[PDB]
Amino acid sequence: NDMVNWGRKNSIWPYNFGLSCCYVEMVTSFTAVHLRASPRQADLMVVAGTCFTKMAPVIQRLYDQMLEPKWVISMGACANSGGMYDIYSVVQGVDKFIPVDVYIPGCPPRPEAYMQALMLLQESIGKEQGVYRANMQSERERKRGERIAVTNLRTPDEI
Amino acid sequence: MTITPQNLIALLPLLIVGLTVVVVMLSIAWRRNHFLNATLSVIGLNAALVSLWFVGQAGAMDVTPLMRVDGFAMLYTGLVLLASLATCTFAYPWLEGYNDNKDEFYLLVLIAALGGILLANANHLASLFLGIELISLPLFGLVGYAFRQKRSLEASIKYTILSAAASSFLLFGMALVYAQSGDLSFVALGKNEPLLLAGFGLMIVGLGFKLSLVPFHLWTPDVYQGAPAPVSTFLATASKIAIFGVVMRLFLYAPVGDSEAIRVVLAIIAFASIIFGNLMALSQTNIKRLLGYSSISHLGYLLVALIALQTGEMSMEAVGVYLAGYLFSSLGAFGVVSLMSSPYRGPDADSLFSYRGLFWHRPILAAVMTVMMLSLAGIPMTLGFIGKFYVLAVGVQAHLWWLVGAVVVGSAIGLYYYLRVAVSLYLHAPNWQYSAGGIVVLISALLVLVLGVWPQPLISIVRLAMP
Amino acid sequence: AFAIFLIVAIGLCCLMLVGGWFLGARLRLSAKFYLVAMFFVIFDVEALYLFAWSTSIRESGWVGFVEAAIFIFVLLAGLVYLVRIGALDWTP
Amino acid sequence: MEFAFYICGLIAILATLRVITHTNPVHALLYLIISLLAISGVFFSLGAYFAGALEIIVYAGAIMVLFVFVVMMLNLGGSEIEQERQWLKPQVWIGPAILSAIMLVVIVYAILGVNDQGIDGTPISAKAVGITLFGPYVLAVELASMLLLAGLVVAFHVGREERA
Amino acid sequence: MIPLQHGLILAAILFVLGLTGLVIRRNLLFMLIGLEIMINASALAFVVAGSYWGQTDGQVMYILAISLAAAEASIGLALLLQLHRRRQNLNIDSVSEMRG
Amino acid sequence: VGWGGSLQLVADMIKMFFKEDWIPKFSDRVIFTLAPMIAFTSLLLAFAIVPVSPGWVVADLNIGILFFLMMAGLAVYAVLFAGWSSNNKYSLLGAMRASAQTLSYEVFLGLSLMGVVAQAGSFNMTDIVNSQAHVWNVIPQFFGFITFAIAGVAVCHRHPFDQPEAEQELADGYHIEYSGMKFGLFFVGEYIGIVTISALMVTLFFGGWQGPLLPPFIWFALKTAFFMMMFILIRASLPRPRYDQVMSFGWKICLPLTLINLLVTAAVIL
Ligand code: SF4
Repeated sequence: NDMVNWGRKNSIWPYNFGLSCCYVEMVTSFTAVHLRASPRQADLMVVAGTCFTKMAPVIQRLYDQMLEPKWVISMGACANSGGMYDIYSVVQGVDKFIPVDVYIPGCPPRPEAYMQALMLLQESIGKEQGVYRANMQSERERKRGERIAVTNLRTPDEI
Repeated sequence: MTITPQNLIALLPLLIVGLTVVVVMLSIAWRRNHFLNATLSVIGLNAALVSLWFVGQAGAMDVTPLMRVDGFAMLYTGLVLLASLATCTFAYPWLEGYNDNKDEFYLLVLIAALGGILLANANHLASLFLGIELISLPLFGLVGYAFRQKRSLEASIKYTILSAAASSFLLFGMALVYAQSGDLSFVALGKNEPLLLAGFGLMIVGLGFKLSLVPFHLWTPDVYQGAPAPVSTFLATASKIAIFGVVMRLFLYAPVGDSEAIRVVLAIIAFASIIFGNLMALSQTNIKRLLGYSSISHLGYLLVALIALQTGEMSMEAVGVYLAGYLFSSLGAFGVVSLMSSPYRGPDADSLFSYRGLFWHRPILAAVMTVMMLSLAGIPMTLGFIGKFYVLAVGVQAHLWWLVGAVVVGSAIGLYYYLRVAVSLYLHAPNWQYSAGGIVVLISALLVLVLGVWPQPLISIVRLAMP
Repeated sequence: AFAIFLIVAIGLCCLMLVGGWFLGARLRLSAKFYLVAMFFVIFDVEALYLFAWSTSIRESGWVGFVEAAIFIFVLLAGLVYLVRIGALDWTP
Repeated sequence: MEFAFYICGLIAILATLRVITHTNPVHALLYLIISLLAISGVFFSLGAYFAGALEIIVYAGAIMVLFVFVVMMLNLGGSEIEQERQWLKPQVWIGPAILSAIMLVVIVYAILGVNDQGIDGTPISAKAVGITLFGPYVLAVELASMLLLAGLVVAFHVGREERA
Repeated sequence: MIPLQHGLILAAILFVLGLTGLVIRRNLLFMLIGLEIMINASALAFVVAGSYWGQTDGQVMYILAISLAAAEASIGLALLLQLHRRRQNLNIDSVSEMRG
Repeated sequence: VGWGGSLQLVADMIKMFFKEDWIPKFSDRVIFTLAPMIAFTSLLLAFAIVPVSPGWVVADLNIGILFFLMMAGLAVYAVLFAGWSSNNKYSLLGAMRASAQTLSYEVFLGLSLMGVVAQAGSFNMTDIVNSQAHVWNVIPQFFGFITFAIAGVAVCHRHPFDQPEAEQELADGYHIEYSGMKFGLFFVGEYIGIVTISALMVTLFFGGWQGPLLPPFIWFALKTAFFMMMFILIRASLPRPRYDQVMSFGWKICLPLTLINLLVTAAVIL
């Protein structure tokens, strides 16, 4: 029937873990898309910001708290990898200790990038981390012929 | 029936006092002042005494099916009002030393006066219940007034659980009677099947807690030691004076009380009340427990008259005059106890060993305690003797030989502890409203002496009131 | 009838719960001051008389309105008393 | 009718037995709520239509809520468990059980002596209690309002707040 | 078709059980609980007596009986408040002074 | 994309199903299970008193109002056994303050409803729905109508806004320790609560089953839909009121308003 899949595609509950910086664009997105998000109730955790070595156990307890269906979005270069801070005090990515499903590059990403993250995550949630033999297709490979066909761009001396 | 101006003039005691609660509550919320609240509360109770004359202009009549107003109820309302007047004048000197919230006291006493003057007027079993509980809630709460001590709260809690228990016995009995009879009106009741009698015995349990009878007397020591002496003035006099009127009216009106099945049970309770009071009362060295022990015996003498209410018409005035004499004796004695605690003093140290001397400390106040303490016993030149004399005459009239013998031997046993306290005030020594408190007990001393030597005018009032 | 609807409701509760299972010392200053709720416990008992009153008022008439005004005036006096003494105020 | 009355009366009896045998308070409060709902069912079966629904709104919806508040704020769960169960043995339960059973059998023997004269479930509507409260029984209502004011002031007093 | 005896013995059973709960336990909360139970038992007995005769005499004091229950429970609960504020022990044997 | 507003609630209900349940350690189990249905079944059976049709009436009982008040009083137990079952002083105090403002603001609905049932004079809902035949019982009782509105939106309908958060520190909202189907049970319970308050408002204040030119059941349904939309509009417009201001505008302002409301209706009815 796949009614459960429709249920999971249609509705998701976001847990906002944005840190010191990089959260003002996330707020810009959230105030347009949407006090409903609550701890120990959500199934989606959008890890953003620089994952520091000191507070990483906090992220591991919050990962443990959520329910059986767990999705994780890494946003920003500081959360996908160590980003620009390849330093003793930053762990080189949140994917080291928790599995991650979607990666959103940028520094900071755009609100539209958050929108496209929800679109790619409902697209992944709608094919049953399971590849379902459909995720080998990559945005690097899917829009490749779209991006290569671009020839001319506006000159940067104009507004 | 509807409301007629005759009904409002008849209801004037229950009205003036209720208007006083509202004005006192508004005055508390306005200023929260002790002087204004005491003045406002005593003015309302004095206004209730004045309005007793106006209901005397009205005859013997009904207000609702719940109540019947007779001249009998006129006298009982008066007894309750002077006790309320007596307790506020004894509370001001005790509460001047209280640390805070000194103003809720008069509000609760005013509620208890409403409850007392509602059990005077009774004709239906429900008014009996609206009255018992209206007076208990201030007596639930006023023995726990000044809960900062370790025993006031103790006394409040013991009285609280037990009084709710008695009210639950009274209510369950009140319905088990109404199962047989079609109405709960006293007159309409009884119109000797075991369920009606069984329901009657349950009401005796629920009534004999508050009247301090023999298997229910256990509360009367403890709360009398724990409560403040101003509360003990009201708890000794007003509550049982008001309660005794409704239990007498039920047996006078109800034809079931004519039957000997209930009569034998109440006589045995009266027999044992005298004995189980006057034997355990000897060993006490505390004045408050001593007065609480005597209360059980005094309510027993009232019962040996009440059992012969149905034989001869002299029992009506006999119960009335012993209640008047019993009021004056206990108010004078408990006023002296409270007048020794002229400040709050935390826990008052009163005992029979603490009352050595007291004549070379305060001679006038020792004389009042001696006069009243001899009046409790049965010594002549005191109003207690005339009250004792009528209950002996009532028992002789109805041929209750065991009961009248119990009063005499109970008097013989109970003479002992009254006399020790009378002589212990003669061993070797170890503000404006205070003078007003002294005036109240001194006024009562003059009254009990002149109505013991010259008792006719009080009888004229009683036969004027009795229907 | 009402019984059938009650059976349906309890059957739906049983169905959802069964389906869910198969699918698979010292407070100090904190709390206290519930006395607003004690005021409700007493005031619900006061308002139960108005609950019984509301059914039959047309045959009651003028003395009924008079003594109902007295009743709610006594309640209002008690309320302003509680306000002015400081019982009914800001509460944790 | 008879079977419904029997089953709800037995539910009330079982809840009353349950509330007097357990130790944890919240279970006792829950079973007492169940007993009160059963009593309201009895009231509706008898025909006291303004009693079964009057008990729940007030007796099982405000006062029991006050009980829940006081048992919740004391936080007495998790402390003082063992000695209460140690003292409350069956042997001391038998003691006053027979003493109350004498009262029970005496009142059963008293009530079985009368005739039955059974009454059907006559429905009493609120239209007539709206008159009877206002007929002879107006001063009962007034003195009950004064009673409730008295309860309010004694609850404010003996529950006095302070700095702590 | 139920006669008076069944309802009256039901009220008597609740009366007896409430009285026993008032007697046997130590906690003042539990004596207040048994007190309210036994008040309800007496009120039930009154209600079945009132509805026996088939007029409006059962609902006229039952309302005031539950008013008494409300006021008594409220003052008792405030007493428990101030008792636990004074002393941490909630047993009745703490307030057991002036024995004899 | 989804074209219907209700489809979101449908997807939410489907989502709450089939979610793994974890046992809480150091917690009571009977109340942890029973607290949701005290909030759900109460307002589910509050639906049993609506006159949806004279011929398809769900229950033709003589009294429905007292049942509604019985559910109103019962509702508090859900927040209280939830607070005690949280077994965390933070959540327990959060549910204690939520139940505080609940018991505080549940007082008004009965006394506000006394006015309409007094000018109606009966408890059988057929008499009320037949009373609003030409003149509705909303013109004289504006104050009663707004008081009943405030009371209906104040019973754990999120207008107080102290349910999932706490203005006071040292404590936390009590919706944290529930994460299974019980959270969906809470949402569906408040949903049936708001629709039942709207239905009771239309059938008790305004005129149900009128049918001016169209069949009256869809007239009732469309009026209920308009009041649903207006309730959502004012709920969204209503900002979060802090705990203090809610305590200030509670027993002070609307108890006298409903008492003078009873005085006015009793004076004008005779
Ligand atoms: S991605 Fe950029 S904005 Fe975001 S935390 Fe890292 S450095 Fe800051």
